[PDB]
Amino acid sequence: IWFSFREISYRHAWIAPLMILIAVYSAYFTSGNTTKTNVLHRFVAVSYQIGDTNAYGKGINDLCFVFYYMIFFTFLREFLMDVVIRPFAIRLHVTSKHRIKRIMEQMYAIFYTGVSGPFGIYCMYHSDLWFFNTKAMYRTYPDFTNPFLFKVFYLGQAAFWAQQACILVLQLEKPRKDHNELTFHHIVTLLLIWSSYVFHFTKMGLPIYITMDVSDFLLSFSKTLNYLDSGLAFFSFAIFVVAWIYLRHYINLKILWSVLTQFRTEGNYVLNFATQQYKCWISLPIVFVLIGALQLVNLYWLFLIFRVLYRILWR
Amino acid sequence: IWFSFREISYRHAWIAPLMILIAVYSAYFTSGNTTKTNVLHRFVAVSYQIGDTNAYGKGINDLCFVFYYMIFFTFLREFLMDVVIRPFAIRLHVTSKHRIKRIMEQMYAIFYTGVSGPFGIYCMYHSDLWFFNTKAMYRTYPDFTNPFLFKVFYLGQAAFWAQQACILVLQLEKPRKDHNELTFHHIVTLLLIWSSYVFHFTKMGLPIYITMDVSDFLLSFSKTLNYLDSGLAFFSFAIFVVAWIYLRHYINLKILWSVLTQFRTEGNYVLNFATQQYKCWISLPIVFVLIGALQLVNLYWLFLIFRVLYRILWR
Amino acid sequence: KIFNLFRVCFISLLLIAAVEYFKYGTRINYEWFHCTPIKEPQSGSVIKLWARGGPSCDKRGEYKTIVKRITRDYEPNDEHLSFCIIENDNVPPVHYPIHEDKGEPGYVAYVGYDTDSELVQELCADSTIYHM
Amino acid sequence: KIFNLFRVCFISLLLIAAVEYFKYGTRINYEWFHCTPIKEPQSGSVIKLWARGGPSCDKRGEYKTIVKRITRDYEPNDEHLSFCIIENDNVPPVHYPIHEDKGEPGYVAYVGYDTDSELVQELCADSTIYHM
Ligand SMILES: CCCCCCCCCCCCCCCCCCCCCCCCCC(=O)SCCNC(=O)CCNC(=O)[C@H](O)C(C)(C)COP(=O)(O)OP(=O)(O)OC[C@H]1O[C@@H](n2cnc3c(N)ncnc32)[C@H](O)[C@@H]1OP(=O)(O)O
Ligand SMILES: CCCCCCCCCCCCCCCCCCCCCCCCCC(=O)SCCNC(=O)CCNC(=O)[C@H](O)C(C)(C)COP(=O)(O)OP(=O)(O)OC[C@H]1O[C@@H](n2cnc3c(N)ncnc32)[C@H](O)[C@@H]1OP(=O)(O)O
Repeated sequence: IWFSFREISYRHAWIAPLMILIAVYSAYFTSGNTTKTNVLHRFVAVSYQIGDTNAYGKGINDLCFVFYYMIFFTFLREFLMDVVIRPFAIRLHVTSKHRIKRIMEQMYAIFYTGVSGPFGIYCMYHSDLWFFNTKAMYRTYPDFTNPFLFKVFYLGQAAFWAQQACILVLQLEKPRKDHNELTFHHIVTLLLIWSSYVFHFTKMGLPIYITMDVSDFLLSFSKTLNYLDSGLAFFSFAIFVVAWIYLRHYINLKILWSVLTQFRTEGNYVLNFATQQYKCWISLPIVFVLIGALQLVNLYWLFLIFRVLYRILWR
Repeated sequence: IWFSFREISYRHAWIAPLMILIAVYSAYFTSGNTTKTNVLHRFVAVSYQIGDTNAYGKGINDLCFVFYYMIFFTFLREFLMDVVIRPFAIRLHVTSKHRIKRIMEQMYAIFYTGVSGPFGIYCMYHSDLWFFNTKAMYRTYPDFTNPFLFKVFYLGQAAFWAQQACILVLQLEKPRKDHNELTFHHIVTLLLIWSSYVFHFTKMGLPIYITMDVSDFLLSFSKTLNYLDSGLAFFSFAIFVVAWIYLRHYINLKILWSVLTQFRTEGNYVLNFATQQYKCWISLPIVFVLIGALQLVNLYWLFLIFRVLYRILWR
Repeated sequence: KIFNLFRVCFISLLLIAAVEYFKYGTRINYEWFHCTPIKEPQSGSVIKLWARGGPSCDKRGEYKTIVKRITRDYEPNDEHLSFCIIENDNVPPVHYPIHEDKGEPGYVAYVGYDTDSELVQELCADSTIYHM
Repeated sequence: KIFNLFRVCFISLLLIAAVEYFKYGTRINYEWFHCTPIKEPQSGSVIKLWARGGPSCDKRGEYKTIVKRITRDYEPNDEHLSFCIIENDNVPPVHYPIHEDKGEPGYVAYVGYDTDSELVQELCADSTIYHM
């Protein structure tokens, strides 16, 4: 039965992560107690719940949760992509290899973006930051403990991007036109997640997720719908041009100006290392540099997008 | 005049270090004051003299002195070896290239060993450690400040071995039979000098210098006198067999047993990190390991020497 | 040839400095190598600090470890603590037997807070009480 | 392929931990980032310690920097020092104006030795004197 098994599992590449996570899940759920005193609970749930309220703190359990979700997201990817996406793609009749392997990779981006796009907006609805209200991101800066959902969104996405950064290092094969600006993209997504989560500017990180997800969802939607026959996918290009414009540009130009202007005159602006509040005159350069790098790459994608808009329309 | 100059200076290889050290010496001696307030004094003399007595402490000036003597010993080497030794060698009539370049390198070892051999014995004469008296090496262990001469011998030899270790790394060319046991030799000579100087076991380091110098002097004497016509160089082999035997073996077996037995029951044996005295139950393993490594290599050279004794005599 | 030489020259110097920092570093703060802070919690948030070590735990070491514990286990930006440090005078500065029945401690501290400040004030018979 | 992956996974984790140690490390000992120890030498080996900083130099920070200076600038295995730490009570725990005319200090210490112990005893009007 054995080498039939490696061939079987060579084909499919979701089976090993599925086995790992089903074993962990089963062992956690059949042990009876599901309280915080386990070990599987440190890995299969957000730790740190403060008392019996809904505000969770930070620690190393967070790293354990992030790593176990790397394991879970890999399986997802592979399961999904191969099982549903490959099969729907080859129902479709668009049949080839630059076009199908690349429609397939788009196809999984719209899946996850629909899930993350709305999770994030939903998470900022139940809060004080509604429709990117900057006053709120800092009105209470240290934030040593965010909420449940919000902590989960934050580490669910570190779990998701980390793993993708690790998959593009692992060196799959072919980048081509991009991998350079896209690697800038990956590394900066990961430093902002890590930085912001760990220095307590989490309510800064929440708005930017909303912009990236809601714009990238429509981007990948247009790319898939174009990769297939078009019909209207050009209505998805208008829509993505305006989602992208409003969201990434205006959205973040207003958050970046929020950073100069209201990092200063909001919250507590003394360095005070003992209270662990670093909102001062030193961290303002670092924050501005990070979001400025995001805005640079986004206008670089805006030049690609605007070159394509007059190009395509006028050729 | 210029490329004539690089060819000139290519030939000779002492001219650049000579220029450097003559410039430094001249600048130090012509500035008028030669007190400790200069900068050239930090480099061209032992620093740290405690008050106006004769007991000097330790610091970074010591590193500056060691580096400037690297520069001085290089010039010496080259000057000597080329200027006197090469010329006396080619007076000699022994004329070839394994034999002459190797007589030349011996020839400089006997020069310096005669100088260091006696400096070291002289330095232990004016002390409390006469004829390797172990009671004394520890009777007062911390030693944060040794004497003038003794500090100079200590750093004159770090200056000399360091540079030779650096010349054998610099990769001159041909090792062959040795460089392996000889590299063990160099690295351990340097860790003992550095260690012992810096952890205050300097009166431990002084006896071992005496053994190494007085034995190696006779060794290189026999090797030179054999490389030439012999006549009697076999009287220099008896003598070196007995210098080596008494000195390296008995000498250090008694110092190593001094280490188990009298590191414990002499001086202060409490760890006391605040007083900087590390003579405890933890440092005893380290000291024993270091001198045990020296003794291992020395019996390894003793097997080479004893193989040669029955070999040569019986072939 | 030369690269090798410079690379070895920089690891040797790194390690020269790493060991110089062991000496300095363990010397300036030795109160942790020799003194072990023993705390005896009283009724409430009041705990009684002292130290237990070898002859290398002199009164300076006990004072430093008590101060470190007081200022590191209590956060005064929550609420404010109030402590007193009580010296034992019938003791030379170096007094711990190296063995295992140590004896009395050089410095005994009663740290506290402010919700039960009265208890600390009462345990600190007449010594000055320090507020942070 | 895979080596690259594991090597990047270990620098990222090294830097995750390096920054966690910046936070922890600068938090437990902040008395050096915000408080600058100003010492005013009296007649002899007696010097008067205090601290000067922003609003982040609370009474705890002043006490820690005074203690650090007292136990790090004087070696009691030469001879023994004897110091008193004097609190200023007409002061809230957070009192330094962020600007530049600071005001009175929270904690003022007179450290000394033993050859001029009388001077320290006289400058420490009624506060307890601590021997190390
Ligand atoms: C002192 C104290 C110290 C204290 C210190 C304090 C330190 C303090 C530290 C504090 C830190 C503070 C914390 C803050 C940080 C927060 C965390 C951040 C989290 C980040 C998460 C990020 C979000 C998640 C990431 C994601 O989500 S993934 C990354 C996102 N990146 C993208 O998404 C890529 C964008 N890329 C593009 O935009 C494309 O580059 C693109 C080309 C434009 C595409 O355009 P395209 O979309 O290509 O559209 P087309 O489909 O092409 O459609 C149209 C088609 O019409 C076709 N045509 C039709 N007729 C014609 C015709 N007659 N002639 C010629 N062509 C024709 C034509 O063919 C064309 O197409 P064609 O053939 O020309 O290509
Ligand atoms: C918790 C608290 C923490 C606290 C922690 C506390 C930490 C605490 C740390 C505290 C640390 C504590 C501090 C302590 C450390 C102190 C510092 C150390 C400083 C070290 C400085 C070292 C000293 C300086 C170094 C120097 O000075 S340099 C290094 C020394 N190394 C050597 O010197 C190499 C030895 N090597 C050999 O011994 C050769 O290997 C050798 C082959 C035997 C040669 O023997 P050979 O001499 O070869 O003699 P032949 O000339 O050969 O003569 C005889 C010739 O008779 C010839 N023959 C005559 N008739 C015959 C015949 N009828 N048949 C056949 N052959 C015949 C024949 O040919 C033969 O020769 P043949 O042809 O066979 O070769």
